[PDB]
Parts: sequence; C-alpha cells; structure tokens
Amino acid sequence: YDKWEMERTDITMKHKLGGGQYGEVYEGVWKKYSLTVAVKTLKEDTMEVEEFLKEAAVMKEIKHPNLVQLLGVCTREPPFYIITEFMTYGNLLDYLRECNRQEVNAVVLLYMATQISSAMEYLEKKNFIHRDLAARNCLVGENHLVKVADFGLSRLMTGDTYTAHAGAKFPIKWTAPESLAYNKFSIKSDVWAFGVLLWEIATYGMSPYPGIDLSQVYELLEKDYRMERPEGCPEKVYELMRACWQWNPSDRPSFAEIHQAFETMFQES
Ligand SMILES: *N1=[C]C2=C([C]=[C]1)[C]=C(O[C])C(C1=[C][N]C3=C1[C]=C(C1=[C]C(C(=O)N([C])[C]C#[C])=[C]N=[C]1)[C]=N3)=[C]2
Repeated sequence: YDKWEMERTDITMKHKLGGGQYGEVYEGVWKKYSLTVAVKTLKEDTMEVEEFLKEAAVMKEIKHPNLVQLLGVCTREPPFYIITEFMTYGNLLDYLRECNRQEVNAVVLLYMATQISSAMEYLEKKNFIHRDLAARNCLVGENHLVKVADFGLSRLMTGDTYTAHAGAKFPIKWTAPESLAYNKFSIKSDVWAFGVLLWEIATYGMSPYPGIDLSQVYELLEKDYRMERPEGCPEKVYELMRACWQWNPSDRPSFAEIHQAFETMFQES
C-alpha cells in the first residue's frame, strides 16, 4: 500500500478526460518521468470515499498485460488520487467506429478478442468479476493493444454469486438474464457480457439489439431470441457468441476456454 503511495504534487493535471463519461478522470503528467498518466479524482458527490479507497486497494493486486495497470495512489490526504497508465486511443467503442477497417481487419479483431479474453481468464482465476464488460469499458493503445478497465472489480469466489443492491439499474442489452431478473452476477454473467462485446467488435461498434425496445429484451431472451450473425463474422466466432448467450449460466464456456479458442484462431490466421 505505502509502496504505491505518492505525493499529489508529483502529478500535474493537463486535460479532463471523458467528456464526463467515466466521471472525474483526467489526463495527467507524472513530472519526474515526463509520463502521461490517467488520474481519477473524488469530487463532492461522485462516489463514497470508502468505495473510492477500496478501488485503489483492489487494483494493487491486479497485474496483467491486458488490464489497466495501477501506477500509484494519493490516499493519505484529500483530494484522493488514483493514478494509472494512459491509453492513448481512448475507448474501444469509438476506436472501432472511427477506425480504418483495412488496418483494423479480421485478424486484428481476433487479436482484440484474444487480449480481452486473456484479461478475463486472469480475473476468473483470481476470483474477481467485472460486471460491466463492454466496448466502452475497454481501452486501446498503440498497435491495437487492448486493455480492460478494472476500476469496478468485485471479489467473488468461483461458484458464488454477487447480488446487486436494490434499485440498481443495469446496461440492459449487455446484461445476463439471471442478472436482469434476480440481480445475480457471477463470472458467467461476465461471459454473457463478453458475448455482447464480441458482437460489438464484429460490427465495429454497432449498438446491440438494434431498434429493440429495452422493456422487451428479457422477454425475448427467455424465448431464446438472440442477435443474428453480423456480416463478415466467422461462423466459429458467432458460435462462441451463442455459447456465451446460453440461458443457463453453467452451460456457458469459461474464459479459459474462450481465450484458448481465440488464441488458436488468431495463431492459425
Ligand atoms: N477511475 C479511473 C478510471 C476510470 C474510472 C474510474 C475510467 C477510465 O477509462 C475507462 C480510466 C483510464 C485509465 N487510463 C486511461 C483511462 C481513460 C482514457 C481515455 C482517453 C481518451 C482520449 O484520448 N481523449 C478524450 C482525447 C485526449 C487526450 C478517451 N477516452 C478514454 C485513456 N487512458 C481511469
């Protein structure tokens, strides 16, 4: 903990990131290293202090090439900082929508899915869940490096279930049926969300279930409606989506199985 602690005056704030989408996140400069960093701050009513401080504590334990790396914290005295590495190309959703598809082609998409599934395999092993897997929550660096934002991770042992607080509102079109109906989350609900993320990647950032009313999504899902295969999407990639969208959570593949399948497809391309 104290090994991560640093003075606030080691950081200079340059630009506010967002805009507002992720809260109070700023582009910053770690002066002694001339290093651009991302700085999370706590305002008046952004989030509760103890939650903010727990986010910093959890990230200290997280180390993976495809998870946003913690660099330091300022947790001795307010204003509290959380300092992480900076991903120059922003979120994956806007990246896919605005990219050159001749550069970001089929093999690059597989490479992206491989990286993300690698991070989720890690979280799966370390008994963590993400609970908001989506393109908007993945970050892109140079050479199609993709990292998953890990600022809302929850501790949960394999086979256990997290029950979301009462009155919680979910990103419905990314949300597993057991979560929509009973506020229950597990690594298998992350698997479901990963399937939607795959669909986002295959469509270069199109909105899921296009035109479909949010109020009828759950009802469609229980009658085994699923999104059709996007064009250009390899059948085996789509079969991985459909596997992620099995009704029964235990029927869904593990992230270890998902990552292995993508690693094979990526290497054999
Ligand atoms: N606490 C810390 C966070 C977040 C929530 C709570 C969310 C984040 O983004 C998902 C970060 C974060 C860490 N590294 C990082 C982060 C966000 C960006 C980013 C940059 C840009 C961008 O390039 N703009 C606006 C133009 C310029 C300059 C767009 N979106 C996201 C990059 N790296 C930390």
